Order: sequence, then structure tokens, then C-alpha cells
Amino acid sequence: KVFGRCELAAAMKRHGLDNYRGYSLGNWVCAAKFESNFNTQATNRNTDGSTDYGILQINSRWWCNDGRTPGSRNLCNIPCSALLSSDITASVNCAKKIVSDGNGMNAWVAWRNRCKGTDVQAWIRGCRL
Ligand code: NA
Repeated sequence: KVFGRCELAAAMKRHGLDNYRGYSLGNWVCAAKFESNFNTQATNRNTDGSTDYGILQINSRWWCNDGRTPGSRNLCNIPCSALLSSDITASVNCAKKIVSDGNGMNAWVAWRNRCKGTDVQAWIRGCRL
């Protein structure tokens, strides 16, 4: 599913991402924009042979099982395919674990490079939340 910006904002808020670990909703929407362009089905291969899955490009190196990332962990205890569903519940639950790991949203390199320090409130502008 390709979410609308305000559609994804509402879904993230419903699932308790708004101000989770102190990150405002706009941070999460900005991260999803640059990770996936709001596409739940987004997959990208990393140089290390790990793969990033779903709206928040969660990495098989640590967080989900895809069976093809040698030496990897599955800390969200989920198949990486569950991160591609039209229902973002699994992505959000796993994102809560990632952002709690000690480096906050710096875990998402595209958040650090493209959202951090910017006017992230713009991403929820005009949304009925
Ligand atoms: Na894994």
C-alpha cells in the first residue's frame, strides 16, 4: 500500500508513535517519506547483504528474520515479510524497539541526514489529527 501523508500520520498516531521516545509525529512521517516514499512494500538490499523492509526500512541484520542474512538477529521476533503488510502494526511495534536501542532516530540514517533539525512539523501540516 502507498499511504497518503496524512493517512500515515493518522495511522502512526493511532499506534502511539507520536512523541514516542520524545520524537514528534512529523519526525516519523519525514523518516517514512525518505525511507519508503510511504510504500509498505518497499525493499532495498544493503551492501552487507542485509535487506531493509517496509515504510521504515527495518533492517534484517538485527530486527526481523528473512532467512538470507547470515549471522543476523530477529529482535522484533517477526518475519521481515510482516513489515510489508498494508497494516503498519508490525512496523510500528518494531520501530518502537529500534528507537529505544540507545541512538534514538539516528538508527535511520535518512532521518539523521534529511529530517533531523529540519521543520518536521511541515509533514503533519493540514492533517486532521
Ligand atoms: Na535477521
